Amino acid sequence: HMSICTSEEWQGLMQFTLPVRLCKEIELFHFDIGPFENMWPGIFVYMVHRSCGTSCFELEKLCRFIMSVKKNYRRVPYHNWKHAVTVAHCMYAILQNNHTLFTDLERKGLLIACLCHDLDHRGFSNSYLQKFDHPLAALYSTSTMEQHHFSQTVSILQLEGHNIFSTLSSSEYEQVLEIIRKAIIATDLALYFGNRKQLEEMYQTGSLNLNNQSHRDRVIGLMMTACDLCSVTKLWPVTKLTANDIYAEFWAEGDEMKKLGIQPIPMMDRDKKDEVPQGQLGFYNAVAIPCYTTLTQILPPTEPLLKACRDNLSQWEKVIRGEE
Ligand SMILES: Nc1ncnc2c1ncn2[C@@H]1O[C@H](COP(=O)(O)O)[C@@H](O)[C@H]1O
Ligand SMILES: [Mg+2]
Ligand SMILES: [Zn+2]
Repeated sequence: HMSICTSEEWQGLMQFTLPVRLCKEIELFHFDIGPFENMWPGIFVYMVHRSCGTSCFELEKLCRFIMSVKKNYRRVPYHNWKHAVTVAHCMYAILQNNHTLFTDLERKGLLIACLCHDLDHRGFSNSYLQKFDHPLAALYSTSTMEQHHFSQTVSILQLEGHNIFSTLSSSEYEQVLEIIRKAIIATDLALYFGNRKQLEEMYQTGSLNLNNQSHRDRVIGLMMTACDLCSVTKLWPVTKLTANDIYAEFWAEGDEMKKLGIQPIPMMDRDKKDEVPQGQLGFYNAVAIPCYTTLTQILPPTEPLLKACRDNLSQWEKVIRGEE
């Protein structure tokens, strides 16, 4: 059921060399992978090697894994291969700036979780799957697509020669799979609201303790949200272009809803594009800004993400004022 990369594909990745000039740029939060499509798999290999070490994973297995993951992302407008690498890069930047706060197991687990977090996404939301009783909603009662993304991740690891984690001891192996599962489930925005509120409180009252596993899990969860939404932390033109892709998917879902006789929310109605600017303002105020605000409080080095988010909020406000 899973697609598998070809030998030419993973061998080509093995020989890939990343232009010296990009090595420097990849360390920055605002880096946009957009103009280097042929290099995306190589960029991920580079980040893994820099954060986890060149011998962390058997190179051959890592290349097979990466190219098969790419092949299992669909050709949809937004939840695609580009998105996966973009989210993984934001995680890389967060980890590089807060390196020793995380174990080697967590770093390899999180970079992989980010690359795989939207595996096999079809362009339809949990809202849609549950409203229309898709088989996946029956199998996974909550965080439907996310539970599916994790299942897809495990399925790729099970492909012959694709298990990059097999060299871990049995206890570390079970630990990394759990790190990956929790990280992917955390990408369900529905869970973000409660997670952020809890973390904000733990931080404000001084009870937040990274030696407390449940606390670590929550911090990692907020990091996942931050990486998943990072298009809002890029330079304005990049942020705006990505929003076009996000809405292309929203509109397609809303079209299907109308076919089933249900009026979609304005955000998914292609006949209500005039409401987009206000919709974005709402998303930034209710989701993005608070996310990066709390993340910066817990991990000070991530402040550039919050500053960039605030800048884009201002841009959407300019659009609303007719200054576009
Ligand atoms: N700028 C945005 N405006 C509205 N919704 C967004 C925006 N960026 C991300 N999202 C939502 O956040 C979700 C993140 O979860 P996912 O990308 O599926 O892991 C996306 O599926 C979108 O539904
Ligand atoms: Mg997702
Ligand atoms: Zn995503």
